[PDB]
Amino acid sequence: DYCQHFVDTGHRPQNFIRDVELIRLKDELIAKSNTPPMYLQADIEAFDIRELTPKFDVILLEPPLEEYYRETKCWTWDDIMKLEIDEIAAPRSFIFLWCGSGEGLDLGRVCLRKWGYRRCEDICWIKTNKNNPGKTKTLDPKAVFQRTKEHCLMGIKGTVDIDLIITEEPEIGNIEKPVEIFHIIEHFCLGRRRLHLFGRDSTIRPGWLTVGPTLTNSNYNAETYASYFSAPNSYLTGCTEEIE
Amino acid sequence: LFPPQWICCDIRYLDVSILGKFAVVMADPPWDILPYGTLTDDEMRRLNIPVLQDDGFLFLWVTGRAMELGRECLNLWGYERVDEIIWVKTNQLQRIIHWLNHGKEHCLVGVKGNPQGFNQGLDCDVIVAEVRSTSHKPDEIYGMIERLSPGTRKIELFGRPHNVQPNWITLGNQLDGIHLLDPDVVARFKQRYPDGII
Ligand SMILES: CC1(C)CCN(Cc2ccc(N3CC(=O)NC4(CCN(c5nc(Cl)nc6[nH]ccc56)CC4)C3)cc2)CC1
Repeated sequence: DYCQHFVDTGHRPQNFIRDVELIRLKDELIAKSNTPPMYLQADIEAFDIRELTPKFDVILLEPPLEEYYRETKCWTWDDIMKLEIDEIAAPRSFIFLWCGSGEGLDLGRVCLRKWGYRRCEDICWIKTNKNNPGKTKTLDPKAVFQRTKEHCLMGIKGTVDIDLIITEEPEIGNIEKPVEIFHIIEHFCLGRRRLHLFGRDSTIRPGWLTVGPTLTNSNYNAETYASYFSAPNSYLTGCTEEIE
Repeated sequence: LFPPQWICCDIRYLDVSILGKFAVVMADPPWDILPYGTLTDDEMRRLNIPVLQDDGFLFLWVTGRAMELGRECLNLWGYERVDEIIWVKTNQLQRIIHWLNHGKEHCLVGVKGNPQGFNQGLDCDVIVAEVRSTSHKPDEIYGMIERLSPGTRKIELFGRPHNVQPNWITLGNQLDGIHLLDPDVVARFKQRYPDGII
């Protein structure tokens, strides 16, 4: 009973999971297929989303939740729900939305439906506290338990990996989400137009367009970005060879 | 009456008013998402959960599309979802067992009213435990619920024999008859069902 063990010693039960076919070709093929990284500083509240073209195969959306600053502009779910995500999503596409562990698990589902997706996967980031068993968690008022995880919801609209990411809890006020989310996405092979909304300089990455308020440089150009997907490349999964 | 109690029945037709109020309700419904007796979405919406509690917690296991439906029932029945437990399914070596392989099961936590004297914060929202039989929930949930609300009345819906626990009244259709020891319950049962039949 690792739950009683946590009540005894302060080690979250996930601390005790151990370990937490060569799909190396996939990864290499992904990396050969990746567009150059593109990125754009944009103050998203005040930024008309439609300027972001063409329509995206995958959207990863990482809005800065107030709860992410326990001891430290936060976006409310009110703000997030008003983003016009459907206007830049492709008719068949996927969204990955980080929801935290509070009201976001509900309001995030409203967003997914609002924008036209159905949830097909709920991915959990389980945070181990192996390097600080003696650190109690200041709880949300509505909380009943100590919250030790965050959810990333996967939405689909239109016609190898587990649903768990286990890493150590980041230092207080580090809001970075595990890079593993990117591996989980890329391995799906959902297409090459990939947008990461509210990314940072630290999250820029081949095969991805990053838009966020804190980016220090931009290189984004719609016509250039579109050229990477003009024929004969429009329908690639990102998991196949380059067309010669 | 502290020791286990149970009632073989169909929650659709049982008159749950005879059971009184509980600090914690747990359910693990057979959502239509059929290898066993399934309930429809309307049948799930119509369950008379609201009479079961005035101030307390609901623990509601979900899966697949019930993750959304279960949130609907939770809200319909008058609860606010204030936590969500996941159970990480390991083996004996403590390694993890549609689009992704599912290493986990979800249990929604709902609150109703103004429950007081509970020990919020004792456990954390992750369970790591070995898989017993198919469709079995992990026993850790009962220890978590007991530390949260010790000594109080608790009811489980859609249980099976192994689910019977002290301080708990289990309702299930595959159970061994009726076994009740709380006097107030035994009374209201005889009144409502003089010849033992629903
Ligand atoms: C993985 C989990 C932790 C989370 C998800 N879930 C899924 C699941 C799997 C199986 C079942 N079921 C298997 C089974 O064989 N029986 C029931 C259904 C019939 N049942 C009734 N009980 C009452 Cl009171 N009224 C009723 N009306 C009609 C029926 C009925 C008694 C229990 C239990 C329930 C849920 C598993 C754990």
